[PDB]
Amino acid sequence: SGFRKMAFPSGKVEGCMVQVTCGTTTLNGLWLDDVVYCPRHVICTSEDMLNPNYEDLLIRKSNHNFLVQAGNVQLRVIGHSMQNCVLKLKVDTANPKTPKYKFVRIQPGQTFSVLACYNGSPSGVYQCAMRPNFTIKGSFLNGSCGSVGFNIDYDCVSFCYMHHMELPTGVHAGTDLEGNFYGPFVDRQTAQAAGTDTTITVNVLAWLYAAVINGDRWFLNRFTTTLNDFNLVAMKYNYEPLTQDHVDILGPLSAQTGIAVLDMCASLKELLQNGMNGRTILGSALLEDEFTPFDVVRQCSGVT
Amino acid sequence: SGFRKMAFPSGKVEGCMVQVTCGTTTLNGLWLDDVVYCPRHVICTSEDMLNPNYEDLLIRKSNHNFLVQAGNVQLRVIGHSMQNCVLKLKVDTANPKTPKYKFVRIQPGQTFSVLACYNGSPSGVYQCAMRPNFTIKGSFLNGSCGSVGFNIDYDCVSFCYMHHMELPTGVHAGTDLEGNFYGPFVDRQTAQAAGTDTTITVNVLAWLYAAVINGDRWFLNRFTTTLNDFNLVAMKYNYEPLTQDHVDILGPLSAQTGIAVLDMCASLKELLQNGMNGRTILGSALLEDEFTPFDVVRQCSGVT
Ligand SMILES: O=C(c1cncc2ccccc12)N1CCN(c2cccc(Cl)c2)C(=O)C1
Ligand SMILES: O=C(c1cncc2ccccc12)N1CCN(c2cccc(Cl)c2)C(=O)C1
Repeated sequence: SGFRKMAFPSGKVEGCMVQVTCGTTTLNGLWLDDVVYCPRHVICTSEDMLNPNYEDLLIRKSNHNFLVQAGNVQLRVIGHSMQNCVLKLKVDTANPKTPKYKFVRIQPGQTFSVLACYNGSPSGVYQCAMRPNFTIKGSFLNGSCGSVGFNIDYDCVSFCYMHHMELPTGVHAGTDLEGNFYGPFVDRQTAQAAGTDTTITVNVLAWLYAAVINGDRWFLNRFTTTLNDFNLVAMKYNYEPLTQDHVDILGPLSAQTGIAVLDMCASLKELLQNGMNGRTILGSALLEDEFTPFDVVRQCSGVT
Repeated sequence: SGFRKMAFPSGKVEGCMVQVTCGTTTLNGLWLDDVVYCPRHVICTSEDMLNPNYEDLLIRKSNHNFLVQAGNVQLRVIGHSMQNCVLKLKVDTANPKTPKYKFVRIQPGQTFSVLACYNGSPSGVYQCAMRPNFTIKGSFLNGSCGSVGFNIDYDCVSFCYMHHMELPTGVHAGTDLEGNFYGPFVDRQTAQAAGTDTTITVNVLAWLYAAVINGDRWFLNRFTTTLNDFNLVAMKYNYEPLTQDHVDILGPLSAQTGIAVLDMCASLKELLQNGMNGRTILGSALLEDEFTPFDVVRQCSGVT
């Protein structure tokens, strides 16, 4: 028992982190096979970041201007290209520590682990969700650009995020490993609207099921509701509308607890309408939405 | 910016996890150099765990009865001994992945990362604190015994905890790497009182400093307090008394924010007396106490 914001073990990703320097700028790169992936803004100077013409900026750069260092050893850059907002630096050596990997674009509401890195060296690992507004509420300081988000399926690492930017609001924006930004964000030092951030309803319900499995059952009531009645309540509280696909995904959790999804919805409705009254659920005084139904089942079944 | 419950990157520890089997019991072991460390209750059967005589039980066991597997390969056991509540199984092969390490007994209120493991395979990593009542609020299922807690200082791994037991209350108890239990717990399936769990005051203050650095400043007030006046309030709310050693440790955080420790104490006093009023601090609706002053400075400075 117990419920914690658990991240995947980070070893397979630590062995991929390198430091990339271009001109005066240093950030992190991801070395997989003979390619180092990094944010393209590594080629920018502070005077360029207001409105950079990356194509023109990249033209003034040659292979030898990209310094890639893996631990203490320098990697030889034999090719460079820009794919959307990432640079791909071809090196002459395949990373011997390259795990089995995939590049995936995650859906909003899905979770992933972030290995925060500085100067190509890992500093920490934490779990987070891609928000419905395509931002992440990470923990990143200067030099963390190029740090990646990932998921692990047994031996395969699915990389889903590369850190690029911190918005003036303190939230983070970045790309998938093909360089496509999640959300409407651009790699430009300009004011950018993140958008209204709603609560991931299917995840809150999964976490309520986790609470029931863990003995926290005070919030359970004698009521039920309908998908449409529940969604009227969810709209008022900026919660994502619950669909039958969401109810289907909560099936194993509903079966394990013997609590119908709509009965749990009625408990959530009452919690939204009445608050916690100073009580806690799984050590929290607010409704947690960064655990998917898969995460709850994983943490409650022990998949390694 | 951003503040997350960050764990150390787990790679150095993942390379140390092995599976230990004895009779019908399987749990995790920690392989460092030519020694595998594991909870001694691996030698027990379910009929023995009510009141086991470990010395008598261990007598019926020989080297060949301890099955140690590192990934897919079997390790040859050439020696076995009991040190307090851990067994040390000498194997004929030094772990080639042994990092620079130390065994340390942590103080209550200190934090550490846990690499939860099953069948010698890592499943997740999370950060936690040793509670003042010497329990940990972890996330562990059947088969997680032998999973370890650690800290990383650049390249050196300081192992501080080995998981042994889940109390009937859902909290966890275990030992340091010399087999000495944290707290009064015994490795016996008997009812054991955890004791009153107080709040780590120095950690809550560190987290309030983290909040101020991150822009969350609503809780700051026009008041100050004294150590004795504050401690009267801390006693009422089951908070650890704040000492001048604690004030000294908050020095760098006080200097970075320009907020005197006693002024932050007065903010904490008002938060204890008045509650949050439905507001949040660093995305939380309760006062967080599992971040030490060192953790706050580390997460706000980027030590790799
Ligand atoms: O290194 C960071 C950085 C990253 N993450 C969190 C931080 C918190 C405090 C200070 C700096 C950071 N930068 C530089 C690049 N940079 C940027 C600016 C404009 C566009 C692009 Cl693509 C990128 C940043 O936003 C900020
Ligand atoms: O494997 C676990 C275990 C571990 N952690 C969390 C769990 C959550 C659900 C079910 C089982 C566990 N056990 C077996 C040993 N065991 C024990 C019983 C008495 C004494 C000793 Cl030292 C140990 C346990 O407490 C429980």
